[PDB]
Amino acid sequence: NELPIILLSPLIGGALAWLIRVKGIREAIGVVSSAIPLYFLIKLYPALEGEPIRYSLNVGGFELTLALSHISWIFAMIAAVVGLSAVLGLVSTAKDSNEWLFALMSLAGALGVFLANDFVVFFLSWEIMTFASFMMVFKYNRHASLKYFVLSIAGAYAMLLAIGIIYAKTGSLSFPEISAIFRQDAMTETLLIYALFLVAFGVKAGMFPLHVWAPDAYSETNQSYTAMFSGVLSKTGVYGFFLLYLLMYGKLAITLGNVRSAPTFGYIIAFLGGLTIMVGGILAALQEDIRKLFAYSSISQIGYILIGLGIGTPLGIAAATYHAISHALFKGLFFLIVATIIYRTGKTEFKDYGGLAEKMPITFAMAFVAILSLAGIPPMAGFASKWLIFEAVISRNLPILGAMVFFGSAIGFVYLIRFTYAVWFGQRPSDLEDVKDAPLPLAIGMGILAILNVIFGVAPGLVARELNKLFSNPPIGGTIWELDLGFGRYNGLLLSIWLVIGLIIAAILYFMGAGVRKVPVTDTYQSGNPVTMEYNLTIRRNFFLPLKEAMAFWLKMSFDRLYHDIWKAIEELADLARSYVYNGNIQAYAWYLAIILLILVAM
Amino acid sequence: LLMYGKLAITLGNVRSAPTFGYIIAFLGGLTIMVGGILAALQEDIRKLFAY
Amino acid sequence: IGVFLRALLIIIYATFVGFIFMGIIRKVTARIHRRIGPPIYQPIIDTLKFFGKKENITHGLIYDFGIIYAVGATILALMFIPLGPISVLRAYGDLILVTFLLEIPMLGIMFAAMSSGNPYAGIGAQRALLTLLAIQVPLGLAIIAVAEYYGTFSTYEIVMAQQKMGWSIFHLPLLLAAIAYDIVLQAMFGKEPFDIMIAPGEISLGPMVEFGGKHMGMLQIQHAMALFAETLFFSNIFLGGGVPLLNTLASLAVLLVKQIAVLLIAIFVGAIFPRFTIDQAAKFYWKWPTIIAAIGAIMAS
Amino acid sequence: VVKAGLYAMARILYLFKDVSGWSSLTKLLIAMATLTVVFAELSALRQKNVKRMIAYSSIGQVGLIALALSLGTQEGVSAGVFHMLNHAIVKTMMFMAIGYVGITLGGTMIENFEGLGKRMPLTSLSLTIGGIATVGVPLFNVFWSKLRIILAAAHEGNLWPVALVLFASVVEAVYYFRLIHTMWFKGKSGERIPEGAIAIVLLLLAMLIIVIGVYPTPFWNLVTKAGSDIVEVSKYVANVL
Repeated sequence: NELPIILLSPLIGGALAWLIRVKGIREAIGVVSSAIPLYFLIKLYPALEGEPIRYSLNVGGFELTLALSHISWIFAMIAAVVGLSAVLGLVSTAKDSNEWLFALMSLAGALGVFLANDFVVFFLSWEIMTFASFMMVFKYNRHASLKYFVLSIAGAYAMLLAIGIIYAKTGSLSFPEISAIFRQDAMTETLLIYALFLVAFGVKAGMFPLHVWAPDAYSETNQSYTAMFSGVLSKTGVYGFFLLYLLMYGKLAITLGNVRSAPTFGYIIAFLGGLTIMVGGILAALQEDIRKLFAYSSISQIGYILIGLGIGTPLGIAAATYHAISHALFKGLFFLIVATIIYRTGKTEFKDYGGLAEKMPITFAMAFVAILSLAGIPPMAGFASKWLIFEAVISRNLPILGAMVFFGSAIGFVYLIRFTYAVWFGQRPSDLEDVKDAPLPLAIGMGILAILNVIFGVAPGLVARELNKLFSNPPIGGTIWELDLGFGRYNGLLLSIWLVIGLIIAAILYFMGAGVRKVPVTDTYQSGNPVTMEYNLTIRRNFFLPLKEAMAFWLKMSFDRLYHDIWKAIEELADLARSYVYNGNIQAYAWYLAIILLILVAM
Repeated sequence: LLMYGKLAITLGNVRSAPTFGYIIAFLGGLTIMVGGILAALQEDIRKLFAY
Repeated sequence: IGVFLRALLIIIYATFVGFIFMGIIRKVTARIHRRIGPPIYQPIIDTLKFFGKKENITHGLIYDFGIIYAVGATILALMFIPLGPISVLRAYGDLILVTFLLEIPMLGIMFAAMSSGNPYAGIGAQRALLTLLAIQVPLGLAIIAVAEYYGTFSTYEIVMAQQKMGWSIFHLPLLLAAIAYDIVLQAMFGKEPFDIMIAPGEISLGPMVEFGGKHMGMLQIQHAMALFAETLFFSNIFLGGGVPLLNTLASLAVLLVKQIAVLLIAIFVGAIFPRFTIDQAAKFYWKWPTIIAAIGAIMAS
Repeated sequence: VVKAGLYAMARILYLFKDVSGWSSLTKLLIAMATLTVVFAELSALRQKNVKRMIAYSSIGQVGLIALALSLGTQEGVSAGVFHMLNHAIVKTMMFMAIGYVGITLGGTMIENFEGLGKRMPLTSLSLTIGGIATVGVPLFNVFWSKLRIILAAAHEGNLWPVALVLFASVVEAVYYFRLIHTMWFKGKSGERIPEGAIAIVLLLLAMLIIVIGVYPTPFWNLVTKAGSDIVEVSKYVANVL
């Protein structure tokens, strides 16, 4: 009826934008093919309070019970808006017609995992999503692409192994009733299920054992595509771990005794998440590239969600989903703004551009919202999200884990200062005089994500009251403006207006005239000396050499080296089994036949 | 002999072993490691035997 | 309209006592090596001089708004900490809010120091940001040690829990957070051992290397408020002031005495100790104050 | 010829499903089928000749047919046939494109296989849409079928005869996109070389795997009633005598 149309609509949008390459209409009718799921989700938003919406479509003999819960709609709503805000910025920066076939197939994977209430719709949509993202990044630098594909197929297919075991041991396949039978045995084969499920969703997260696809797949690609590659294609790992909590929480806590007030499987996933925020932030520093810096950013904020959705059965999910919405909502804007600055200008490396914030002030202001949306700024959603994650830590006391996530907020602050310095301030080189402003279709996505950010940050609020009720009976007594925690408040009305009053009183002490004469940049301090235009005075080379030389022992042990070692070992074993078993010796195959006949003797 | 159960209720077990017993045995296992290793490069007749 | 006048009272008192506190720092550092030095009302005349020029610089459109945002953030920092009983709001003065709103002055005093464009401002921002990286490793553990020892976060439910029972530099699992705060305060201020976000002499002046007339005036206001906000955050958590006008004024007076108290031990360390290389400043805040605050964090749990 | 042998083996094996020692025989046949999904589909990794690179792939797809043709009785024998009537079509696509390259250009070395994006027409797209459908990534038919086989290896013979066949599709993911990459994005050679005699016929075959990919339930209802020749003996015998 009204539910399956939104799952075929980005698939049909990927389908339709392959034949229609006759005119300039592959942009227009192609982008509104992915713009109807917001109109269909908000049309079915008031029917969530009514008894739930489902559908079966028995296809392939399976069940495929799609159903939309109170929180799966929330992830699907950010799926629609982030997948929109990239795709109307994707009407440029394509230079081909073979883009819309996969970037719209990925959004139908994204709406599929979120609206997955069975499993045979879950793994189908997950595999479609993995393929579409791979084939998007499968245009250049094959070695970067195939590494992501092998890792995410290993995650998808280890999930197929785990679903094989949980379909064997129970007998039934249906995902709504399989939580009931885990309640039935809630009162030695299940420590494998959790660990294999964690590896199955450590491939689309920033988990420190397995995150090596991130500095390559979030690296070189269509950058306007990438706003959904972190904004919805990394939320699928978050929704995977949350679906694991919807499957069992108590059955995994009895077989695994708690190390502290936090459960030990939640402690393990949150400890790997805290290591993830550490390594993601630290590797975001010494990463001279415009997108390889942002790969570590995108997996830095995943560990926040996997710390909040680790420890704590009340308010832990209720704070981690909040940061999930917040982080994906602004990181869509960050990848949009980095796609704009990589399209309007030329090359990629930091030693190409600097001081490019006056030729495009729409870009500068829109990502000044996003700079405020990161690392904690009280009018914006960044501070609300980080504060909720820090609120979930102190309840069910954890001192060792609160340090790394707080260090993660510091190192989240640090790299953004590294980004906005040698990309946006300083002098400009003399090859950026041939540049223009931001185009309109990326700017609509920038404005959409900015107004959604400012209604997200100054008042949580609407989404907090949405995820509070009808799901895990209220931990927070929130209202339209305050948040009303059990022991904190976090107002948003009388925290932003004291900023804008404090900025007025700060402007009173500045806006006083008395000569505000502008000066050029090429004439500057330089220890009281003449400085010409051909002096590289803004620093653009690694920016963090004492930071690299402080932990010069910790960076000698990478994981990029180990996985290439283990794959080269498998690949040379592939050359080994080729020459051993498969000989030209006919009598070798006769001996193989005599050996297996001897096994048939042995019975 | 003073308490075993009273120190096991206020300190929850990390495994089948009690956590205060696990802490003292982990420091003991580190002790056997460092005592043996420092007994090697210890050219003296008695400073070798201290370790 | 009354909360507006009360907030104006708090900001103008924080101005006319924070500048006197910086002048007290200058007076004690003058007497620490045998010199009279300036009068007590010295940096008021610094600010009054720096708003009386006839030319300015204004390198860019963002070169203004960064330090103006720094002044707005450092005013927002002091608006929530309970300056005596007179608070514009005491319902929400949470630890993470004030702790993060001390760092946002170190954005805007540097975010607009980048828009000028200088290798001196660039390497000043390079040597300022490794502090704010390194200092949050013992800072977060001090906040957790305050957190799990009490439980509540609304800072009116902490000074109440202090004036009910006990002091807060006592009770050793909480005192080990205070030594971590006593070491992190010299970095968060810009005093001499962990100086390097100011660095007068080694590099030219780091971030504030070329600002001009009005911008240095806003910096002196912001630096005095950063002084007052981090000192009042240390005193309204680890010391507790709490408490008719003859009761209220004496409450604010004994709060001022405890403001000077940690400020007095911030100076004695901060003149007999030379400036620190930033590569060692990243290495120091992980060895000694991290394990002190970690022992405090596992003894508060 | 692989399907007739694998069916007649799995016919006569399910004709004696009452005797002792049969369970060890199917426990050997599981093990040897898993030993052939790994070795065949991993010997194609460092493979030079592209006809050999598909020859090893065709053995690895029939091994997982043997994996579910002798495991249990149902939920996978009637889905094991769902692989045999499906892999024949996608391996018809493979050896068409390799055959047309070997007859147009000459030979099957990678050096004379390289550069077919702009040089060759949509025959290279047929090899593309065929090599996509052996790992079964999109809503395609080998994806449906391999999911039916891996779910078949649940109730009996689990998690070791899964983690080798499902290991091989990770390896088979490698030697296809080391091949599709070196024919679409490495070309540097615009020789038109028109071959419009199979530009429609292989492609109507290539549109036959796109319709079963979206509509399996008009075809999965067939193998339910077509599993009834191998699942049992009693309705088979009574429909003879």
